Amino acid sequence: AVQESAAQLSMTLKVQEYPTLKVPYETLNKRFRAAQKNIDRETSHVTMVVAELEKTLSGCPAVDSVVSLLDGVVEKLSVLKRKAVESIQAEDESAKLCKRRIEHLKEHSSDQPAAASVWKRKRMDRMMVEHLLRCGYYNTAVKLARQSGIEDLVNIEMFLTAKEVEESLERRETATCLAWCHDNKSRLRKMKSCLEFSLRIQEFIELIRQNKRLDAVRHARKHFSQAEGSQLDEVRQAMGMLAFPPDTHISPYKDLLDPARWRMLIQQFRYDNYRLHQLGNNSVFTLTLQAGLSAIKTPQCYKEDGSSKSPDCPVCSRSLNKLAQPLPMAHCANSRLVCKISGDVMNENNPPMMLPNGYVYGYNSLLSIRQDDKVVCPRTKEVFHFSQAEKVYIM
Amino acid sequence: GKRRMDTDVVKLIESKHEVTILGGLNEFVVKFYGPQGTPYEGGVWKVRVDLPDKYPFKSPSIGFMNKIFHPNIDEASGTVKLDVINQTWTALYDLTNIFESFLPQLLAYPNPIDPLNGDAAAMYLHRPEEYKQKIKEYIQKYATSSSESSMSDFSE
Amino acid sequence: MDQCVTVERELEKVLHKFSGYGQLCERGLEELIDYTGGLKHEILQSHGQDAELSGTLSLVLTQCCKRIKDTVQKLASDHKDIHSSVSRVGKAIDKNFDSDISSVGIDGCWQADSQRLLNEVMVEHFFRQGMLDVAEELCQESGLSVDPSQKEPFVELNRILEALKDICDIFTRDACALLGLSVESPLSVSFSAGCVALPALINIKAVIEQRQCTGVWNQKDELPIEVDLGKKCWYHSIFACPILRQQTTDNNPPMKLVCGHIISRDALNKMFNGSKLKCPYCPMEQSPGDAKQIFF
Amino acid sequence: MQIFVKTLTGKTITLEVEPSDTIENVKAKIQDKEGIPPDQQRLIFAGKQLEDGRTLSDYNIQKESTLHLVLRLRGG
Ligand SMILES: [Zn+2]
Ligand SMILES: [Zn+2]
Repeated sequence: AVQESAAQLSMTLKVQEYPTLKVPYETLNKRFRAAQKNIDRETSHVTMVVAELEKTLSGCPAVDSVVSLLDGVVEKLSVLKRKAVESIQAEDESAKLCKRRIEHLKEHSSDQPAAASVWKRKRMDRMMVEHLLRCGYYNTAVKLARQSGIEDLVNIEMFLTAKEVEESLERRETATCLAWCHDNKSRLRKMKSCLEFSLRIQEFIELIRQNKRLDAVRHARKHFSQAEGSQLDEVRQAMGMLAFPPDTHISPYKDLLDPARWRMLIQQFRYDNYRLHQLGNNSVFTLTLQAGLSAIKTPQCYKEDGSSKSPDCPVCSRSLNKLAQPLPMAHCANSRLVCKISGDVMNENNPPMMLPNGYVYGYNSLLSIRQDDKVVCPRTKEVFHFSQAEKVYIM
Repeated sequence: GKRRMDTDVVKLIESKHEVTILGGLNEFVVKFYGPQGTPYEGGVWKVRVDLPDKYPFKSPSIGFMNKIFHPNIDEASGTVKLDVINQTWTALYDLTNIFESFLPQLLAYPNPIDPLNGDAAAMYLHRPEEYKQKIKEYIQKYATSSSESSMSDFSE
Repeated sequence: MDQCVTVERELEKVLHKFSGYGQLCERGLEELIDYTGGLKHEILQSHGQDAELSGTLSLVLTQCCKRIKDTVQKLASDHKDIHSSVSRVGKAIDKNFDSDISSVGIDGCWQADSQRLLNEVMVEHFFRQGMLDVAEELCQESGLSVDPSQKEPFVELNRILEALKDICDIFTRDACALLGLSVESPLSVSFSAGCVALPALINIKAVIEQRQCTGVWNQKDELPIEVDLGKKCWYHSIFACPILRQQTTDNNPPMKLVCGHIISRDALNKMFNGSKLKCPYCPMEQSPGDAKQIFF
Repeated sequence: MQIFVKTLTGKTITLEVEPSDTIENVKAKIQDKEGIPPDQQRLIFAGKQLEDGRTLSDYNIQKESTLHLVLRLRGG
């Protein structure tokens, strides 16, 4: 019903479709950084054996002492080539995904009226999938994405990864969250995230609880050996446990060994995920629906009489009537009159005419409803002479 | 009452007009550009609008801060002297109507019969070239890739 | 489509660079791994007694080592030379699109009691389109269950549509009309209106904030601008009195003067001269008692 | 040809006329549609008042052109 032009579609694109292009770019950046790391590491590995052969050559060596080094450098070059090929491939796959998404976004400008419709349907489906994933319905979101054919244009992998990490964290597990915080190490470090240290402390506590002291000491020496600031204080507090059994009732240990630190870990992970990918307080679907319901809402939709309600107004329906109650009303500084007999528009070409009763009706409707020489009011059911109608001017 | 002032100011802002509020919604200033074709073309003025408490029905006060050489505009204060603003004001007009069709029409077609600036009318009724010259003077004199993000080292 | 082209140019620069670098790296590494393999065998043709590294082969081996080094570190730096293009893509995406669009109509509005209504609306919309698998999957997780009387008429539509799959759209429209519904689902119309309206409210709320006059539109129960949705989205009749610029509800109905012009009752009463009244447009003097109420 | 008239309130009125039609005819049509006496009307096109007694071709008014309608005004 709503008519839209190319400029309005461009404005909608400028407002809405930020995440669909932001997320694959972040994946591309992360994969590129990992690629550079791998290539540099293998470069160092091959350079080491090259330098070893270079020193060896000076002291007049034997053929059996250089053939092995040649074979070794051959193997190092081969593994370097394989690891570079695989990583550059991953880079290209991410870039291709970005290109496909931007092509689909650019597709909206089709002149055919039979393609903009399916594009609008796909846009609505994408927004609904994003909203459903944010709410917490995963199977429904996957089913909708599969049935609508937008399984490539939506980003469900990050939501599923976060769900799996949180579910594992709720099962008293401490390895998945660690993998996630080591995978996204640079961005987590840049935003000053202290989740890895908390997970290490939790591991230390877990080894304390089952009465395994030497392993806990080894773990603390491996990890807790470079603490500073509040980290050092927390490390000292944790190391204080080494003289107590896992059944104490004293404030700095019993209040900490309780199964409530898992809730804090879950909250911290949720906050870190919220900061890592810029997720707003509200989804795009909710904001768009609120704007639409505000723009359609009119005072006649909340009349207790029930005569003003229409069978086509979206906010006149029960669910949308209850849903859009607090929303701001629509601004209207100009008249927009619709005839009651026919539902047409009473513009200049269809002048409004008042019957001496006091009710106005369209000219064309009056001429299509007149019988013989008589006009019948369809509300008061009172017959009126046709010539008694008076034209009405709207300033 | 107040809602009408709200609506008028919002409509003025939406129509791409430079509006600056000084001491509330009662009084503000608007940037007014000279009409094309008229000798006042290419001039920029700042005009103050004040709205009385019975605004929709009582007339507002409009005055030029800068100096305009017009047969009926005060050279010192800046009183507009328009009929549709002083005594023939209805409740249906708004600020957008003024800034879109009243000031340009007054600037294009003056009334040198019962004017407010005697010198301007005297110069306009006899020496059109001198009039154009003085207006040009007043208009010229009074109304005129970054550094790349950081990358870390590998680790065995 | 300017923003899409702007991003696509940067992504094209990235894909081309990646392909070129990959081809170059593969070819260069294949060259060395093979020459060095060929250089290994050479030593076998020469007599293989120990310590037989004469001066004819030492310089060749040193040159091979130097070339291997210089090549590896060059191909390693050539990859790092590409980092600017990805940053350019990110900058273009950030510049050409809006990150935060929290120009909410009402901040903190739908907290707990509206999620159920929204889920009900989505379930009804999924019933309407014949997508009953998604609708049942949503009903199972959300918690709400629909009555069997309100779900039975849609299972027949689902079965017939599945059997059919031109004609599907016509059959769906006919079934929806015969069931007692509208032409289009309310959710689609609301979403389209929102898509039309949001990138105008956002722009005005910013132009207002730009002029350092954020306290102009004091009223929070009405939109500051009028959005045009077309003649197809006119369901109710709005008068919008020309003097007060307000919708004429009851207790101030529109009133027709002696002339054809209409004035709201409040504006008519506030323009009283004590005795005679003048229409703003036509210079006809009437009395406040000569006016007939209008029913649209 | 079609002519657009911008009313004082904001309304846009479309009307049909002839390129050789006099301005008095346009004022009569506007009186018939909007309901304004023709003795106190004012037509503005590109910041130029349309003096009565001239055809539209004299002012070079083409199809799909917008002209403003205002009430009578003068100085003092
Ligand atoms: Zn309604
Ligand atoms: Zn009148």
